[PDB]
Amino acid sequence: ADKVLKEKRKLFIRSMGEWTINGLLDELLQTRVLNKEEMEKVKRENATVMDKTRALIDSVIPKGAQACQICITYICEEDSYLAGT
Amino acid sequence: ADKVLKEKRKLFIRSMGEWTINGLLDELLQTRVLNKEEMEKVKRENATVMDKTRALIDSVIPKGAQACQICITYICEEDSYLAGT
Amino acid sequence: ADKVLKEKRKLFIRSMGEWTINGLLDELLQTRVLNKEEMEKVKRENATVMDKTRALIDSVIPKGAQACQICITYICEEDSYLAGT
Amino acid sequence: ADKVLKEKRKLFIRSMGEWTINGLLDELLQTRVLNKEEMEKVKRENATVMDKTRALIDSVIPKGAQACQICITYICEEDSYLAGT
Amino acid sequence: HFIDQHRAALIARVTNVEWLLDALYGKVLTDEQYQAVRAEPTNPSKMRKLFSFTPAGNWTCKDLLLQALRESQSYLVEDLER
Amino acid sequence: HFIDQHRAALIARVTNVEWLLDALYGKVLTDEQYQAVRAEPTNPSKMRKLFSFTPAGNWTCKDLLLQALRESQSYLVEDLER
Amino acid sequence: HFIDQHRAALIARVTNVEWLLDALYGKVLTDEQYQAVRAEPTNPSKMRKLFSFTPAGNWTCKDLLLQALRESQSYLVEDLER
Amino acid sequence: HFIDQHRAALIARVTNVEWLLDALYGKVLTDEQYQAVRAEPTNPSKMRKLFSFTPAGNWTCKDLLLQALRESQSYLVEDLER
Repeated sequence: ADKVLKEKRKLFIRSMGEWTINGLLDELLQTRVLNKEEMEKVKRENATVMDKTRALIDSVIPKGAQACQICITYICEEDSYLAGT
Repeated sequence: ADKVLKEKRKLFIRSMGEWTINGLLDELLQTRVLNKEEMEKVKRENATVMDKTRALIDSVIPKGAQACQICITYICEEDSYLAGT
Repeated sequence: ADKVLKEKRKLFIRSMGEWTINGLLDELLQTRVLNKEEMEKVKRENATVMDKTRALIDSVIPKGAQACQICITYICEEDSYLAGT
Repeated sequence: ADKVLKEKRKLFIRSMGEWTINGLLDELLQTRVLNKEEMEKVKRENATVMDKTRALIDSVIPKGAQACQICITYICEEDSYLAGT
Repeated sequence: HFIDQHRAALIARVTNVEWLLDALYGKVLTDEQYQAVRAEPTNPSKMRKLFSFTPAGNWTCKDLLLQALRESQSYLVEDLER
Repeated sequence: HFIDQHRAALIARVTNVEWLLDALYGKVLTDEQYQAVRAEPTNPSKMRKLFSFTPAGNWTCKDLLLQALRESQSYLVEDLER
Repeated sequence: HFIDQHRAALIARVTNVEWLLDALYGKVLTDEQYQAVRAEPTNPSKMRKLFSFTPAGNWTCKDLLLQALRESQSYLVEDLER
Repeated sequence: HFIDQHRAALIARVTNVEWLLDALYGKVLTDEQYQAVRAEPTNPSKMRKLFSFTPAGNWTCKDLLLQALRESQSYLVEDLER
């Protein structure tokens, strides 16, 4: 389940927008998964919304992806367009 | 014709504005040259007009005969002080 | 004279105001010590409250040592409460 | 005489943030602590108030006989809750 | 074999490497490849490292690249057929 | 140590090498080593150079590194315990 | 020879690398070289990569650079005369 | 002898190897040497390769380096005199 979340795809997560990404980073900070630094690193360095999203995808937290059901559950809270919700 | 267009066209794309740039992006997107994301990347580039132009010109780099031509023909319907003959 | 003019009054010019800044960059373009390009970037891209200053401070690197006199004389048009003006 | 004040307060500057950061580094420019080029190099780095701070901290290798300290006095003119600890 | 011919072309032409990079993640490019290619300053150099990271003669990887090119800009394929 | 067991994971996993680098400064390595580790493009390669500076027989520095890991990313460490 | 003499100033004096870039792109800089120079963080480093592309024996490229400097900033050029 | 007295310190103390390089390019350093020194990632190692190119009896280059050091930071120059 976790492994599938770790792969799924990117192109499908790439087909997102603002008003989800912002709320995702808010929760990932507050759930202590990434510190202020990664929040700053994603929001400041990675300007391109896509680049930003690929950066959160680098916060797949490799074999730390039991926290990524925080991401999946946030996807469940909102409109899930992915087949692998 | 094709090779001549671009060197001479960086040459003259330094004489322009944002009305132009805004419209340019709409047509270059709809003429299937590049995705929404690259259009978004150029619009969210940390410059005003100038480096955004060099960015559009980085979209004419892979451009073929027709890819320069769609840009130049879009230039045609305005005052081409760019000397687009 | 010119070297001294940059040497100081930087933290002091950092406590300047948009009124003077707005007028200043218009005339620096007019006096051609400043190019169209950099003034165009600095006004929007850089921070409004502060980076506005650091912009003309990007003239401090000799974009005109004679322009140091042009800057100080423009400062003389209003209240030159800073030392050396 | 000042090295330890940061040798033991290094990571502390990983919490120092805000436009106090720019200000922290544009005083060092006035004095010979940072060159224009080094100031440019730190500003052209793209972290929000993180790598910035580590860049200035890379400029503490210089015996900060009056350098390390000139930073400390700027820290004193700000509410240094880290110093207060 | 079209691909090898535009193995030369695209290293000097395409500028959307970061998006194509997706088409190969895990398919062909592990994270060791991915980060390396991303760290390169220019799109030409990014492609240069990328194509040295796909030395596989497998048609699958080539075909995935072509599909990526078709879905990215859709122009280069005609422009290189000439 | 688990860290010695799981270093292969660590090189490929921990995406905040720079934070860890901060803790290992004045306490573990010489700043020439700081700059060295920071230089290579990828986080995997950054960690690779880091572990080459860190003596495996130096247990003391390893403890501080573990605490740093716990305070840096704080989720990967528990997934490594699992 | 004037530019070669004063490059130590110019690398750290003139800021507007992008304007200068245009003329050189036409004559000497290929697109890959353009991107390379642009990717560098500081105007000093941008010029440093530019002069590494510039052949020392070529008067033409030097002359084009000077004309570029004159048409970008001739007030640096006047401070160079002084 | 100022350099031979402080070589270890300043190899590891000054950061702006590239700035120092400018003066040397003009007098002594050819372009090949410039590029060589620049290609080192870490500033201590970059200075190490610089001083490996200039460890001879040439006083002019040594003397101009001192003035360069005085014009570089103006802080470490006094701190090493003390």
